[PDB]
Amino acid sequence: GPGAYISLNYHSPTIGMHQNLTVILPEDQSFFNSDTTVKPLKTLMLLHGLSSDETTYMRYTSIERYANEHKLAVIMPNVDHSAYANMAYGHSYYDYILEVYDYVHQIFPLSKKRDDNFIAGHSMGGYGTIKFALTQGDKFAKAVPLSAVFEAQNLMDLEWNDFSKEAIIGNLSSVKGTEHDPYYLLDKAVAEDKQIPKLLIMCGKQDFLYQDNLDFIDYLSRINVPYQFEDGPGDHDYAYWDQAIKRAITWMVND
Amino acid sequence: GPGAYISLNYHSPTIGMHQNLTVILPEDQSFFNSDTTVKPLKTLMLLHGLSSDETTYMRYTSIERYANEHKLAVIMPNVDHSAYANMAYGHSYYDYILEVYDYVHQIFPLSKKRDDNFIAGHSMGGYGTIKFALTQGDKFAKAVPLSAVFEAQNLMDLEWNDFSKEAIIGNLSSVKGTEHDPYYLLDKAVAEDKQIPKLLIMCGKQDFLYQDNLDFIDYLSRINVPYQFEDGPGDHDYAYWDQAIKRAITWMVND
Ligand SMILES: *[C@H](O)CCCCCC
Ligand SMILES: *[C@H](O)CCCCCC
Repeated sequence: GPGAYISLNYHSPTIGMHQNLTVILPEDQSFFNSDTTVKPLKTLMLLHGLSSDETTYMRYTSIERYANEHKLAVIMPNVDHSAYANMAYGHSYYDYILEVYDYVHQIFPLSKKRDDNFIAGHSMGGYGTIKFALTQGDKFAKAVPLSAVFEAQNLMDLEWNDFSKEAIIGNLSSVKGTEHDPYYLLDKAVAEDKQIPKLLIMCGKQDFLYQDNLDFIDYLSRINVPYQFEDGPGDHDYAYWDQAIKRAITWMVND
Repeated sequence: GPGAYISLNYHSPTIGMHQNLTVILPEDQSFFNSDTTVKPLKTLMLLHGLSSDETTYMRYTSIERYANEHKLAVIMPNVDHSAYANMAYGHSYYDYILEVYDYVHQIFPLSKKRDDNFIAGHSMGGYGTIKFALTQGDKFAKAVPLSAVFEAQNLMDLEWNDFSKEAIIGNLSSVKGTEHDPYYLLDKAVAEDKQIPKLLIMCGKQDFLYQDNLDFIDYLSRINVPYQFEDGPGDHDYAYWDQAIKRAITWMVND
């Protein structure tokens, strides 16, 4: 039924500034009883897309209703225009996510088991999710990119309002074959026999990264990595991602 | 040293509604290392006065600055116009404070030791502080009423904007000898051999309640209860309580 909506602001030693962070914490009966041990909750790291921040998932979906139904803690950080990268000219936003994961597991009643921790996100956050799935596999059991960018050149060459490509990648004019390419990180993951989280890849059929998503899931089957692809009517809007994260949260908590 | 500013909104099972709550959580090095076990922080329960709520101590003082220098967590809840009582016609806001206490000790890295937990507050919060000090002495080692109300008839018969006495005490025609009388709770604490927390009572000398404060500390001395009383130039405003809460926070965490 109920839960806590928590808004944090702390000085980050990683990115060197105060930063906002919002956390959904569903209510457990352990939390109100002083004589019982706390039961740790499953936790979702939820990554916003470009132009969004730590507030927009709460504002534009009804995710806390979905999270309280399945008693899932949700962590929503803010990474600005970074594409979740340790930026060449800017903040160390790849490392910031591992700091956010470490902090809220130390301070909130969250379970540190691999089988209890998930990660998801949309657009840039979906591209962020597939980066951490392929590079931080022992931290997360399942990963759900929604309408992700899988060929990062489409995100880097995107002409978005005040978006700075050179701030992330520096003087490089291609991201193919580097730590920004999910195809390279996928190749390195199968090469080193690294744990890949359980993949649920969601994208609306009328999205523009739909064909971007079709290329990625086909590449996954050619290298024998299991996934689950759910399509259907949808565009690149919070109307899709509201319904998508509702089915996504139900998918991750039941196994 | 830096810290986290945390604002919670959860459905409270005690008062039967969603309620806002603010938390200062100073940063320890423990919080960012997952190979470290978390060292729990000292905790202060900070109670606002009449017409205020959970936001006003941050807005009108610099308490998070003072709390972070002394690594002290600060818990600031909202109790409306209740005078921290289980109201006859209203919410059970006495029990709510025990619920807030139980909730943040379970979900935040706070020390559950008696010598690490203090309680404080101004005006009506000073009335709440001395009510919980004399009836929950096992939960607090130090209690700091600032500019407080000790003669409960002065608060019940107060003509403040929209304040309702009968919502608190109902048809009662005097507070003496009841659970609303802090002098009565002091007698019952002495008689039942209940541990009285260490008291620091502060009131400015131009306050209306200065003579009210002298009557309680005079009575306190007459039944052989130790206290420390600090006075000086001060009035009934957040300018005095900003400077006083800095003095109180330094007093409570040392020795
Ligand atoms: C990503 O957050 C949304 C912008 C669309 C990117 C298409 C490459
Ligand atoms: C206390 O919260 C502020 C009002 C002054 C009360 C004096 C009886």
